[PDB]
Amino acid sequence: AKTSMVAKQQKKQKYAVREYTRCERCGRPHSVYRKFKLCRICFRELAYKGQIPGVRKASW
Amino acid sequence: GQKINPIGLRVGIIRDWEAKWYAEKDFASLLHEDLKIRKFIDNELKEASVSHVEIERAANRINIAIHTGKPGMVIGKGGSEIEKLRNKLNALTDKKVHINVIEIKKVDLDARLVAENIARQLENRASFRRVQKQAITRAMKLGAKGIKTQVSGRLGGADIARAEQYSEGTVPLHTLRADIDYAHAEADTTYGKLGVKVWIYR
Amino acid sequence: PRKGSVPKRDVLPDPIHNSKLVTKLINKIMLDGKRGTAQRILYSAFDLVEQRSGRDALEVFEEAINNIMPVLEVKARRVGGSNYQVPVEVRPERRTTLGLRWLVNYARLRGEKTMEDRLANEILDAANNTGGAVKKREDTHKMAEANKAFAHYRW
Amino acid sequence: RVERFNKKFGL
Amino acid sequence: VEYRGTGRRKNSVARVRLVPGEGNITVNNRDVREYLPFESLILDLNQPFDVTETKGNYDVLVNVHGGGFTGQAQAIRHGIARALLEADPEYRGSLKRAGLLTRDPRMKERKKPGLKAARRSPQFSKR
Amino acid sequence: IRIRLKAYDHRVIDQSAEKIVETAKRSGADVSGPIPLPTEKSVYTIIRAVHKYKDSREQFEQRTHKRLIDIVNPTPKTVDALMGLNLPSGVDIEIKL
Amino acid sequence: ARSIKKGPFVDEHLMKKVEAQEGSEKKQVIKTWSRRSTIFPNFIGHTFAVYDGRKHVPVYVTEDMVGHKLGEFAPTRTFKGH
RNA sequence: AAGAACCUUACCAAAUCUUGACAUCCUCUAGAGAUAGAGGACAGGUGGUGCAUGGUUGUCGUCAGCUCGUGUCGUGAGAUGUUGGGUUAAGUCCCGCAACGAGCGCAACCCUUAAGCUUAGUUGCCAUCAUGGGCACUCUAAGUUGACUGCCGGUGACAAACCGGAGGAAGGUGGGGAUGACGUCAAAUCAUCAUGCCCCUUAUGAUUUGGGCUACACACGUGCUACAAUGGACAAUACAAAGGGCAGCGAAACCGCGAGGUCAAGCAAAUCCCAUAAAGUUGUUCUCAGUUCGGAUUGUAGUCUGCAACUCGACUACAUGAAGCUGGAAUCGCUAGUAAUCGUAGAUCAGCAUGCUACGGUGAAUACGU
Ligand SMILES: [Zn+2]
Repeated sequence: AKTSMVAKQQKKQKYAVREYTRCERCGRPHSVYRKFKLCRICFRELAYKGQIPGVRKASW
Repeated sequence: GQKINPIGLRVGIIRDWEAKWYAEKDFASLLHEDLKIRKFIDNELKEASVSHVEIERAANRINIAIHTGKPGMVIGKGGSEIEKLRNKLNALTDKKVHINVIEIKKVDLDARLVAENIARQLENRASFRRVQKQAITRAMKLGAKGIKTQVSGRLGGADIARAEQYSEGTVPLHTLRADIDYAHAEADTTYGKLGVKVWIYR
Repeated sequence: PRKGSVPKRDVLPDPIHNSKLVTKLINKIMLDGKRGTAQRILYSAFDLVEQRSGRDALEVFEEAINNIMPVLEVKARRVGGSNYQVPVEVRPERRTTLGLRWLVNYARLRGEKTMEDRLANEILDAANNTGGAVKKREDTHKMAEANKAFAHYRW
Repeated sequence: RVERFNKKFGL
Repeated sequence: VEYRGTGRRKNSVARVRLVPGEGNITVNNRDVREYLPFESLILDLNQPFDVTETKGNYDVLVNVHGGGFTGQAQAIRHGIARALLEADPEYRGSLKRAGLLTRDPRMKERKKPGLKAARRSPQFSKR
Repeated sequence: IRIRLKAYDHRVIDQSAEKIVETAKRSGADVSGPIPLPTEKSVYTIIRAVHKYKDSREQFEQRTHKRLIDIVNPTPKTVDALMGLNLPSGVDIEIKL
Repeated sequence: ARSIKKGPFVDEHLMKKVEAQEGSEKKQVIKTWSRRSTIFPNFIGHTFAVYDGRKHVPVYVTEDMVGHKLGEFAPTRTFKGH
């Protein structure tokens, strides 16, 4: 589990098919954006406080 | 999961982000740069009364504004410790300019400072009905149009967890143009985690 | 619905024959949302029939929707051990909805090839009180006769 | 089989 | 001596240019009966011309953009009629009784989440 | 002479643009009024639930507004205001000379 | 599969220990994991011990195997019937 | 789960490790490979209990509710207010009344849509002219107009409201969104995260190769493809929007029956590229047969990405030609530009979608009533 698997992902692995993203706040593999490096929990938990520039909700 | 985080209904509408800067590329570096430092004022100034931090960029240098409801403590006589943080952050891989201390006076009308004169009075084992009934009680005298409060969990040991909310005045959550504050906190104790949520209207 | 009532939607005439009984027959012919391939079938069966019979195209079609106009019909209630089918009289604008789908779904039930002429052999047989569509204002017209007894259970 | 292999490649 | 008018319908925008002349309608370098594929649309986009009773007096000269054949054959008819209350604005009593100066606001609807469409729910089984 | 304006909010992209175009109208030179260009909306729907509930989602977004400004007569003293850095910390200007 | 312009793929050590007894007396079974390498004509006569996950199961390479992979001939799943 | 060949990976077997794979303080050579030979204070756990928590979340349900102060009534529990005559989408409003007021909801303030008007004219637009030149037309987006039962008839004197009418682009909370009260279910989550209590600590921790989640007598939930003539096939020919794009979109040319290959302009993009929209329309044709329908299942020979498509990826060529003729008992969605069909586009992503979140073209049928 975590704190063993994240310190083997900040480590350049052999073949570059092998860079899975894995979020850089909490460590979660699992649903992770590239423009943010922030999974679906943390985008909503940070874009609510207001510390992610230019983001609001959408009501179109 | 019933209702909606009054900062979240109200950014864009009448609120403004605490990161006012622009990037297309380098957004994944320029964002996690800030979390990297914002979580360093959240253990460096843990024992002072800060309630916001902004992070404003221009031409490869930053401009921070800590809001520090208790200044004097944060600065030091003759600015002797407002710079001691400045040489502490420049090891965040740049020169990190312009720390700027603004002071809040009515210090009980802030959902972040109020929330924690409650949350730190429960880890010293006060009653949970007078820690809150005395901040609905300080904050209408100062002028609020309505305050509301709530603690939640294993209240006083009791092996079953409840939520105990006191309230006062008008706190119209659904109206959009009205500006309402809020902040969680959480006390940690011999029993687990408490949930202090404060909501101030004025 | 409970709150009241509403309008319908009022369609403007055909380019050619200058009735709204041939725009409301394409909407019975159209399907899946394709008014292209429904206006072959409806102008190629006024002139696939106009040959067969030497009067106008629109008086042998409009007598082909007035043998089919059911004048009575059955609606239902319950009793508590039976459920009786009452016979009610039909409004003057519902006889025009049913005649125009008792004529277009009694055409996919026909053994011709291309539905230019199923619709063409069904507007010329139905013009002589016969066949498919125009027994069905006769299926539907004994049931309002057999049930002539239960009329007092009406609304 | 053996011949097919060499033919496809070059061996 | 040409009149002017824009009419919209459903994401089509068509600019129409009434002139003095005889019955004929050109749209985007083409004769509209090459433009429009049904005889259903070329009957009512000259609906304005039979409400005011000036059946043949104008050559039309349209410019179109957006949409498909209905919404362009129908943004037009809101040009023919919003370029003819501009010639004799006192025509305006009767071209508005046939309901011809409405823009017709009925556009295409958002898709909603957890529904398969605007208004189409997924299939419900309870057990 | 071709310059570009960007920002996530429009409040400081006209407070900036039509603030300093008459920093060019100060001296002898006239500039095209700011031309708005097509702005973009990005949108990201995520799951509200920390666990098993699709069908309850939440949407957010982030825009970027764009603005055009071009002047028609540069002097030796109409680009020496190039470093008039007074734009309010969010905007991002594009100069290509 | 692989291509015309790429070759066959053999795992770089399944050849060296096979072209190391090029001219030798006998054939002892070769201890492998590389189920993924193709079979050349060179192997014809060998009996490799491939890996099906828990045991090295042996098969002897013949001349109708000469376009296949090493692990098409070693089951991974076990299923006797229901 | 918004991307399982390795990794992910939390399970399996072998090969291995002991202050540790992460904090803190003191080029050759054996090998499947990690790895080797050269040149202690302590970490840690995706272990346990969601019936010990905090945070977040569904649900009834956008349903019209859920109460409080102070007064009165009652021996008390409690009541009143909140009922009643009316009306409203609405405890929404009037009137009455031992209540008089107030809070949370309701509506409105927020977006995006449907008409305009000033400011502005590149990349957009092309009227008046032979793309030079223009800001008209329309587009882009800031400001600001606009919709309130204002007005006007007549049923109501409970008094609100209700039906109709005329200026209007739109008329009666315009259309759609965000917005989810008090509580209910000891609902879901200790596995994204944090954590009280209890466990393990030469392992229940750590590193590799390979296997597994892709297993198949079977029963269920969501979809997709069709059973053709309103169709197949193969030719000419039009008309959208909404979005993505740097060690990434990738044109024109050439080569290939085809997936695609080699060269390579331009574009950090209203300019350039992805990008043909497919339905549609004009035609030749086939003529009711498990068929030229339908495209499963296989053998073959290939193309791409990747250390590698063997277990176990998408595509294309040729051959193969499966059940299927419109569905038993019962069951589901949808009240308008919606249902139905038709195509495009995004996030995950080396590679892989019939799934999810979006987008526009064509576009019906019915609602008597209760
Ligand atoms: Zn996370």
